[PDB]
Amino acid sequence: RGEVSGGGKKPYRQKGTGRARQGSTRAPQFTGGGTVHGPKPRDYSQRTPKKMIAAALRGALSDRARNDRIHAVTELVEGQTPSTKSAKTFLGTLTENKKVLVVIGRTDEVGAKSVRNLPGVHVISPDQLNTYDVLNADDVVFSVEALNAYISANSK
Amino acid sequence: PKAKTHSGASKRFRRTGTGKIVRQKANRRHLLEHKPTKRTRRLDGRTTVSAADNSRINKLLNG
Amino acid sequence: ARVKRALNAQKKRRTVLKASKGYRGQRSRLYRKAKEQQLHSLTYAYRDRRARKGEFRKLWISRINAAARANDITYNRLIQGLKAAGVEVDRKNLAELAVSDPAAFTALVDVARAALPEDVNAPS
RNA sequence: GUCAACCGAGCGUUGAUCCGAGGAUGUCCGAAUGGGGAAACCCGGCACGAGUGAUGUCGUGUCACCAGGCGCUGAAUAUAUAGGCGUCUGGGGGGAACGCGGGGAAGUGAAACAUCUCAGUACCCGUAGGAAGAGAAAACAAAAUGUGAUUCCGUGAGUAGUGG
RNA sequence: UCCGGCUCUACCUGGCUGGAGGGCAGUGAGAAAAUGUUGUGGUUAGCGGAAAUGGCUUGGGAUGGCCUGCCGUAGACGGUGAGAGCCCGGUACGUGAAAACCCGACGUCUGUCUUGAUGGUGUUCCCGAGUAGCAGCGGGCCCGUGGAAUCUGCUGUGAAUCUGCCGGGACCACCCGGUAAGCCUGAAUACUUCCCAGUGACCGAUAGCGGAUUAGUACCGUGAGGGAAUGGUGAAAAGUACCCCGGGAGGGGAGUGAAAGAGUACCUGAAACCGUGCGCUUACAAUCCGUCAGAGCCCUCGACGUGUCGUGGGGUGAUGGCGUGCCUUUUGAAGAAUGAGCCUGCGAGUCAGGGACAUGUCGCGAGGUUAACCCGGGUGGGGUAGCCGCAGCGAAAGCGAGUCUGAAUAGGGCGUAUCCACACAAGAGUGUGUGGUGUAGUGGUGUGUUCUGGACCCGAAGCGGAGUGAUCUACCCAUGGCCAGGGUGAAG
RNA sequence: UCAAACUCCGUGAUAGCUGGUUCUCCCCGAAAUGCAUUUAGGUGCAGCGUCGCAUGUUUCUUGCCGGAGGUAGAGCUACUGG
RNA sequence: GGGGAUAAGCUCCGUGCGUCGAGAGGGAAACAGCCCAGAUCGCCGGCUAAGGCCCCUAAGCGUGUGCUAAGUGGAAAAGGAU
RNA sequence: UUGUGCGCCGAUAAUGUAGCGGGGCUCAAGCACACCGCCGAAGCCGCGGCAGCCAACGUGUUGGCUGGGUAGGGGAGCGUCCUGCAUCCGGUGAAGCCGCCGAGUGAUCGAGUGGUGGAGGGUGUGGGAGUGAGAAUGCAGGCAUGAGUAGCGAUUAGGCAAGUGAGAACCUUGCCCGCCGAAAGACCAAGGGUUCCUGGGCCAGGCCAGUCCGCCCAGGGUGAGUCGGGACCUAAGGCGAGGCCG
RNA sequence: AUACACGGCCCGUACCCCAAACCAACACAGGUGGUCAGGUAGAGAAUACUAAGGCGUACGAGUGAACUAUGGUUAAGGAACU
RNA sequence: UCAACCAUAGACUCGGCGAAAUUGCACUACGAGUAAAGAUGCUCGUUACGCGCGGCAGGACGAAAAGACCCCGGGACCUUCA
RNA sequence: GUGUAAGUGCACAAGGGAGCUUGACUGCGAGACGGACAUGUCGAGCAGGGACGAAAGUCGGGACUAGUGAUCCGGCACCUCU
Repeated sequence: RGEVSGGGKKPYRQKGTGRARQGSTRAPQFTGGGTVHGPKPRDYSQRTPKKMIAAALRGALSDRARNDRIHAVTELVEGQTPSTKSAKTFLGTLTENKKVLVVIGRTDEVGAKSVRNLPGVHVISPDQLNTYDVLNADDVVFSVEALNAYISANSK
Repeated sequence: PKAKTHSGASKRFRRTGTGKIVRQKANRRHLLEHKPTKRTRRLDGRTTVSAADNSRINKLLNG
Repeated sequence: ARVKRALNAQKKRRTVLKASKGYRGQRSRLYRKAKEQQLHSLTYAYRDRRARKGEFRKLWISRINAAARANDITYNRLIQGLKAAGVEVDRKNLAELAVSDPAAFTALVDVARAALPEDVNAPS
């Protein structure tokens, strides 16, 4: 009611008229009038702790490992020339399920650029490893560099 | 923003170890010319707050 | 996020106004007028469900009593007699007898005549 | 071009229509600025040029105000000055918020109310900048052998305290 | 470093005034102008860009279903006659600038120190004046004149230069720190009229910007100023040629079209509302308009039999009984107390915040958790400054499982998680000393109440600030005009 | 329109005040009293309600025993007064 | 029990007294507070309370003994009366 | 003369009997005392379904008690929209709407089928809400009752023939008639802005109709040495170089 | 002084103008300043009839209702009404 | 007193255009009474054929205006040795 | 008669009278009343240091209940607190 256009004049008398009492032409009960308890621009983040988060991730990787869905791999490609047909054939060798996660580091850009365009795949760097992206999948393909980094980063 | 505190309730109300609320007592300052000493003596010390006003005083002290 | 309200109202409007086909005027077209009458209506139905028992029982009794009085006995003493005689037939069925088969009813009348006390106004 | 068709007449491989950067033209009002004016319309001066048998007319430019610098004169009046005349450079107004300096309320809360609060907010003024302002200790601190321009963020802290 | 001349002057020195190699720096805040090279450095147009007329069926149209292939540093998005990675536009990716503009890069050009410095040694001189300080009224600092420093505004008065002066919350002495009253200073920070590219658990024509439609328009007001309403044919207009009625509108055939229950009043096309037909019922009757029983007639399903009851169902419903609208507010309303003409759509406990208290749930557990920020295409990692707990009593010093008062172990107050087991004393209500059992808080989130903010919604009269208005009406000014006709008969 | 115009803004002013506040079922279920009150139509605390935990019949009812009262009634040369 | 006129559908207090409020149904001619009774929903089942049994209105112009002559019943005083 | 049970007079208000609820009743259908039966409520019982508290037992069965309810406290749920995730239907016709037949203890439901219609929807689990309207002398649009009623805008007054025209009380012409005549006539200023003329037109407008119109469309049309103003001047008053005050 | 030949600028000119074209929300019984001012009667721009000139103005045709409005006359009496 | 008659504009009838405020409903009687203490809507009785038209104006506590007198709360403006 | 209103009590005296005299104290206070809350009332008993009395024992004002006013802000004396 306080941001709309106009309304800042009592449109007519208080008495004598016959009709109801009104104080602005932009109040909620009018047609053009102010939203009352509306949406507002707000934040939705909430502060979940580090220990709960990491407990989630470890438990998730355990849920996949026990069921034998964590595969490793050195690489997805031959030297320095992306070709998605290669990676797709290799994932056909290694997997038949719809969806899958891939964990490739930053420097190994060719595997990312290769497997990016596939329908199911959803690639990730292990520095931003999370939980939604794990659980949405069915199989998980780590690089060996990635495993080593993850493990010697957490374990100390 | 934060919840601001009540000056009077902070200056005339404290809390002990186990969470009790404590106050002092009345009719002690002036007109002692005629008040017998026993009456002057049960008014010393501190006293635990009543039950009925504990809640009100919590709400004043904390926020 | 904004949720137009149309469907969520139309539902009950349809319900009520289906349930008021027979009413006469603004009770048969308009939701704010048929709702009220539905309140009154369901209530009066409830009350009549509790009371049609007494209605029918009244009816049955009038029939029984007129039948008996044409056979020259009163209702009250008839029921005294059947109570004494341990006869079990209820009033719905005594009335059905009165309508269909007065002979059997006259036989029951005679049973009660037999089984009543001698001196009905005695101090016993 | 288009709402927006219709008709007519055309152009285009010799590169059109279209897009981008720079230029040119740029009526009249508008700070508006030759004078004036009811905004967009009335009257002129000066130099040149075009034009008529001469006048009228037409075109191109330029002419306001103040501040400063330079140049000529130095009124009452003696020094000499204000002032006057010419030239040169600036400023003039608009803007959505953001800033700094100044001014500066009231309804409200206090279940009344004046001190207080609302708020040094709204609003008004003067000036800016792409950011501003502040800024190099006549500072903090506490005997710890300490810190070392300023500003903005987190905490200290809704605390020490202040307060009809 | 060499010399040219200069220290008034020729001569020994000390000190200047010039040029020269050089160095330093430069468009810096620290002086300032232009110069020309100049970088696939950036912006201002764009461009290429992989792979299916694939087969059967449906359908008006296949971009659908099913079955066959392919591309992929490109399955983001959109459109194309119905959901299109392989049709189109374009994306991933790589390309591209004659000219102008911006970054530095340079060489010009400009200065600038170079004639120099490190240290010694005993005393005079200088170290920013109407100021600092003090008094009187005042502002703002956590600080409302209070004991009230520091910072300051106006008046009045008014000092010194280093054993000087200002501060360390009145003040004084000691120590400490610092050297006012002259000036400039980037980066971190705040903001978006405009521009460019995108995202959305944002709206989707009574919503969303007031404005999807001529929108600050029409209309209102003298004026400042207010301030609206109206989106959709279909795949493409193929927009009904032709005939008939009619003055024409409008319509019926014939046609287009997949459909004219798509005709430029057009997607769908509700209710209120307006009518046409078919069945029942209604003109001797007193009706919050219904409900329970129910005659009679009409429709229907089914078992049968020439029409016929039924574990039926539905529409009307003579007649009988019962029966005082809905909400709000009221001790109490059918109420002759308020509100509502009806429909449709719109319209009121919400959000923030490590806020507070209580309670569920989850992680950790005598520990728990991070803030800003940094790195991160993302929701992730780090970050110990902080906060809450772990010992309290007391006004305070202070002491410490005890402490405070008090002369006092003499009683009491507060505290020592709680219970458990044995003792001694009393039963003035139980206490005191041991032993073991061993203490649970915190951070996310959900719910409820709550604090600060417009805080569930609508509603005043009226306060203040800045402006608009004397074309109506009040008065005044400047300047013009109007008052037929007939009577009375003052001064002179 | 004048016992102090109009417009925009502060401003969504404020009202111990009036009105209004939308889907369902299940369980329990009041009060209209006290003290205070710039207060009497409002509010604070106590009262009566529910929810959760704790304490387990402590509540209530009937019988029997123990206790103070100065009411109805009656009385008065048993006091004060008629 | 007070105030009032020992008037008010008046006003003010008490009360392990009640009901209404927040409570329907039956009876009271109609009638929030009176009497009965405290509604889980259904049944074309039965017994009862308060109240009532000539017809309207389901149930008895019931039995026995006496009174009433006034339509009392189906308002009423001081007082009057073979 | 006492005490009693029924009785009499006193008795007496205004819309209409009207102080049994009515008819009517003493051939009590009236009062009292005893007696017999009966009717009567949503009470109690009887046959069934649901639910809450407790208890007993067994892998959710039974039983006893209980279940009016406003302010209000607590508990458990339907529905709508957008979404994360998994799957299903859909131009061989989704939604939406009108329905019929049916269901659920209720909010409500139909993956049950027909008509219309033409492109998105459902399901289970979680997440988040502009999350449910019948009332605010509530807002916006549409439509009713009043109602086919009141009015149709002065106190001047219209008429007949002919005319074109689809259509004439009103439009054009003819002859009558009547009205104003210091105005209801002729000319300017302010003000408005094409309203003027011609041609065509009548779905809107005119308070009826209309071939008509200040209505609609197109086209046309306003000519100044001497008229009213400017280039000529000044009053009230305004602006105001410099200027003074602030 | 005479004759001849030349120039002589800008704006408004339509149209309504006591009004169906302005102000009045309407094609509104209202308001709007200025100018000539026919005749006969008459003191006269009053007032009655009329020429010039212009309109018949924008819902009508009927009809002995009550009743309301503006008009008219009234027996006898004359403010008794109020 | 004491009212009567006449004519025009309406009102009535016909043709055309065609609103309004108000409205919970509806096939909307009267009486005696009961009730939030003045009943179309309830009880008990009495009366009434359905539908319209002109007309009156007793009621519908009729329509209009969130009372203007009173009281409370908030404001306003005015006064004065507050 | 009881200092002062009234009541409850007082002859066992709390009434009247005489001698000493300052407990008209300090530091505390079990348990209780009454209790919205703040207020309010009594309180045996312990310690120092005293009065009276021969001692026991009584004395923390008055026969009891009324005789006064919260909080804030300041003032005076003392303190081995800052």
